[PDB]
Amino acid sequence: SLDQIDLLSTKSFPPCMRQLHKALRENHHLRHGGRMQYGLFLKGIGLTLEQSFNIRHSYTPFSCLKIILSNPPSQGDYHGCPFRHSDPELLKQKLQSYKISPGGISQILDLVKGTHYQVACQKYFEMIHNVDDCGFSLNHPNQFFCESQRILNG
Amino acid sequence: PNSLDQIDLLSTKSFPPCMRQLHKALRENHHLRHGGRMQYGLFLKGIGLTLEQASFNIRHSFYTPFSCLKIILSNPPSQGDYHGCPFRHSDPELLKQKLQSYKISPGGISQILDLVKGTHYQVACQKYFEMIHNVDDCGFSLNHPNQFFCESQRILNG
Ligand code: SF4
Ligand code: SF4
Repeated sequence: SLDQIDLLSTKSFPPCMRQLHKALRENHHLRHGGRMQYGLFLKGIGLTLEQSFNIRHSYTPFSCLKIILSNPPSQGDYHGCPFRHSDPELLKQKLQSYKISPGGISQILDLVKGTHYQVACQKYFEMIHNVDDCGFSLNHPNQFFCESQRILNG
Repeated sequence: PNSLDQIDLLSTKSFPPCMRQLHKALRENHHLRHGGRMQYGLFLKGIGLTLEQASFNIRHSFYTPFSCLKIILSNPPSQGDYHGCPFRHSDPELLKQKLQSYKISPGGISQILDLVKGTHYQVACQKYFEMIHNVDDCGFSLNHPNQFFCESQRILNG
């Protein structure tokens, strides 16, 4: 059942995925663009997404620069990266729904405006995971996943 | 819980030499001893998977995973054991046959060995990473088998 990963997406998914997850639950559907981003991200974590959707243990996953550059999202479309594609004022609100302190939120917000999205994600990661220095140069959402899974089951 | 051979290929692809080695032995002998269960069991947990011995199974997860230094400087392997760092705990003659078995070329085997000679086992392992991914430079400083994992997955990813 798709819902089995609610908490997993909260805790360890990137913003770009966690949104697609939230979306899928709430609209019981996804357009093309967002089926491939979240579907192949799931693949990347050893899990399959199939249609009334379900997940089961088991095609190149999407990179933060494939997401950031190609195919920006129309309305209805819930795919793309929120550091880049989200409008800032709403971005502050999403960061706010995630219980991220204003300090971080500010810092991040500076990075977005610097067009430093991946470093912003990086900052975020530090914040949800409570680490001062994350330790890895981020370029792929599957890397966000395992770099998170490490801290959690650590 | 899928079956273990379900990640038989992933171990060649993305597990370090200490984990790839524990996989073999678990699939081959059907058991592992303590230090090999813990090393291998905890590494997998670090991935978010969970090995179980009902017949061995692994599933998703939805004790602290061992560092390179933990493994290398603590709990050396007895004969009944298949754990620890290979670059550190293997005779180099056997490492040399193990590394051949994994399809690394002479130039790779040569460099790796020199490093082992210098007692630079972790860098001996970066050589392995780069060789397996056909990269000129791994990019990071290695500290954790689990970091080797994620870094590797990231290459195969793109
Ligand atoms: S940065 Fe890369 S990973 Fe972090 S959210 Fe934007 S896309 Fe997903
Ligand atoms: S170096 Fe760290 S990773 Fe490479 S083998 Fe020895 S322990 Fe496993």
